[PDB]
Amino acid sequence: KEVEQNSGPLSVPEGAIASLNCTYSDRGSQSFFWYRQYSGKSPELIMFIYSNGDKEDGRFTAQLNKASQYISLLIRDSKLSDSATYLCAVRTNSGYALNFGKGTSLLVTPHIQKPDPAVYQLRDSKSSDKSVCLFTDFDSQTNVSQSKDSDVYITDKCVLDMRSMDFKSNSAVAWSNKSDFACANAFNNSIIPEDTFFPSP
Amino acid sequence: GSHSMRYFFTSVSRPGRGEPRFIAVGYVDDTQFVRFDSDAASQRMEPRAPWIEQEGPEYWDGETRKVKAHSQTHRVDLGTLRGYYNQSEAGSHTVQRMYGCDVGSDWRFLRGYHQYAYDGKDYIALKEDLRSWTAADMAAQTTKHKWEAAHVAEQLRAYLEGTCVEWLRRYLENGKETLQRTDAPKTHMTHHAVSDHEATLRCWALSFYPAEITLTWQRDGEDQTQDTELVETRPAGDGTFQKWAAVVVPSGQEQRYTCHVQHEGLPKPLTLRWEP
Amino acid sequence: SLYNTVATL
Amino acid sequence: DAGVTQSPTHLIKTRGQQVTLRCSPKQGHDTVSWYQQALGQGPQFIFQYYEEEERQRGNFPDRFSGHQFPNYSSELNVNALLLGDSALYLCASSDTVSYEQYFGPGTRLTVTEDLKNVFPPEVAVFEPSEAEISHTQKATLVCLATGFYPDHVELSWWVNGKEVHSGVCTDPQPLKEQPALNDSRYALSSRLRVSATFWQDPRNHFRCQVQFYGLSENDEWTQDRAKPVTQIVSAEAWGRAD
Amino acid sequence: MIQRTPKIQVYSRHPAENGKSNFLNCYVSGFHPSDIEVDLLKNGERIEKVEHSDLSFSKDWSFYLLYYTEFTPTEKDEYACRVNHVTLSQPKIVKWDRDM
Repeated sequence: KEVEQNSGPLSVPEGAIASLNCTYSDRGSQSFFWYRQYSGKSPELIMFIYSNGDKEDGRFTAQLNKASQYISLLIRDSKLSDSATYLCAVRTNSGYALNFGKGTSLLVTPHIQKPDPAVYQLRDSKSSDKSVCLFTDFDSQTNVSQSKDSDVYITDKCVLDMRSMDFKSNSAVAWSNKSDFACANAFNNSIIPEDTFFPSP
Repeated sequence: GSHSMRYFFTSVSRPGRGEPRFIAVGYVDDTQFVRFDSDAASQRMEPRAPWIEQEGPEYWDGETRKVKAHSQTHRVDLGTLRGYYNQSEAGSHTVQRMYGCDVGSDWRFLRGYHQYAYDGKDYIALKEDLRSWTAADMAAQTTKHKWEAAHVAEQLRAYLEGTCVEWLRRYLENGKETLQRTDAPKTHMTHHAVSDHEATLRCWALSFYPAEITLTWQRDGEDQTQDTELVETRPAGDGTFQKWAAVVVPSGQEQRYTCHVQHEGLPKPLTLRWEP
Repeated sequence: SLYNTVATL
Repeated sequence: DAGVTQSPTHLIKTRGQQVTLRCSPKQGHDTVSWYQQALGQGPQFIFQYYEEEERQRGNFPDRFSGHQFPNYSSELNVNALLLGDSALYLCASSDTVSYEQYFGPGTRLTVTEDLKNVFPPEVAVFEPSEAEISHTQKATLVCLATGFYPDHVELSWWVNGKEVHSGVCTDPQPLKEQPALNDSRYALSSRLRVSATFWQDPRNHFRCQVQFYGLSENDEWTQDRAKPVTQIVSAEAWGRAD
Repeated sequence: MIQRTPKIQVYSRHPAENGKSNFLNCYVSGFHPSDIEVDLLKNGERIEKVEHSDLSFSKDWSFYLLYYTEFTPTEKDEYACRVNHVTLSQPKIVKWDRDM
């Protein structure tokens, strides 16, 4: 509540300018920092700004305005590795402590060149019974609902980048144990593309 | 007219006998409003003006925190310089630090300053644009190099241009009765004969604020500079000031000599002759 | 008031 | 001559217990600040130490206390642990020239009603369908870590004994196995994708490994199942021919 | 180590009148280093209730202090200011003259 950010998510397509704001209220705020936090990790300082105005650094630009009490951060030419939580932070002239925002979260939506939406069935190394359903190669305009029956787990979407082939790919995973479950009948709470490929189990 | 906020710090090492004597004082114009002294029992920034007492314990925790950081800074600086100059722990050395703001007639930013000395001698300071450092010494330019990489100047410039002005403006409004007061010099003039054939005329200026004043002697139209004995302006103890200026003259020619008194708190400049 | 981030040598 | 360091990386405690986290600044830095970060939220300042004394306090309560030593390392002690003290406790180191603050990894504290609640993951690997390989000339393995508590796991993939990063993506966050419960157990998936031809060479060996952070040796264990200590749990496949 | 010797002035806050209460100031300035010893004397005996200002300094880095005391001037009493510093090879007395 001393320094304020919307949580997001904020979505930006790959290659396009991302923009994040942050506002603060103490007029004696003198020093400003942006930090970046990857899932599971600590914050990393990406830019400090000590003077009113604009500061460019590679792909990153901060804009500070103390009359109006905001700092913007723009990110040019967005990459998939920019997906992260961006934390805004101020040090006041009172002291040496940082006051941090809630953090705004950025997802960079990757672009699929040729969508080939499909649901495949995958079996266990060890036993037969254990079985999983992988919805893959769909395009970035598709959400994936969690189902509403506690026997049937469905992951959120996740994007992998094969850097050798230069290929990108969305995927979600679905599993239950219960007998009354198959890959045609997982992902039914989702809007699956009409053309999605369901090859025999 | 114009106004200033200046802070002054002095650390002085002691051979054994503990840690350095640290003394910090803050002014607005010619009026002290805070102090810290490391040998005082309080261990806190202390008010020294009526109008700063209006601030609460969060302002004071804050000054105490930051003035303690200034004293700790000077302690490691001392130790670092003793190394760069190749000097003993036996010795007793001094660092001094001065910084602040000026504003114009409207309370708007005019100038910022930041200067540091070791023993009595300039060590490193901000240039007037505030983006770069004068360092004449060989040790001083190693300090320059570390502070350029770490953006030390840019951070200072934010305080001096920004929050230093913001706070001077607060203290001026808060303290308006004492700090935007101008006090007229009560002037008088003495005459005791030095010799037969010659006499001292002494021109006095008492009970004035601020301390800026000009006292010159004229003879007919011309000015005595080679011949005037000034003294440095001095505090009365009550927060006003005193100065005099003196000239020796041929006896019987006192009517030829006039004392020109120029000060902010007088409608027009005064001129006194020696009334018989 | 008094600068926070005063730097060492 | 290294960066900021903290230990332990992970911790598990019951309500009312006490805890003492360690942190040491980057060589050349001598100020440490401690912050608390709840999930999805911003770091909250607890306090900062300089020259072995406490330089500034945040707005936390008495049961949070700290020390810094001669070598500049610091301890954060918390007692009367509360469930809501679960957090990333971060340490940040700073010099006194520039005053920029650089964060450590953190100590990740979970405070739970009871230790009986703690479980390691079961890990399984699923092998690509032949349908995906004929349709796209690509091969996706999925790894499933399941029924673990708490949500502090690292999941990596290893191909012929070397960790790999390209073709991986792991879920950002686990999911709850029954969401209704405060103490629910978790699941998490990761996919590794490789070319058909790479998967089809049967001399390539594929491992999904899950580092799980559990109980220390200090803690009590009555139960029949193996004490869920810190451990690695793995599953694997080899490639299969055309 | 740059050594500088002080400039002592001795004077009253208000114009001195015999029998009226006042303050006697001793103002030492222009000196370095800061270890200075300063006494106000009444007929060569040190005065006891002597206060002084916080140490501070001018543009050229040299120090100044104000030393002051409550007193009543009467013809017969002679007041003065005694100062020792490292630059002066013996303490230095400056007598209070009613018109300097």
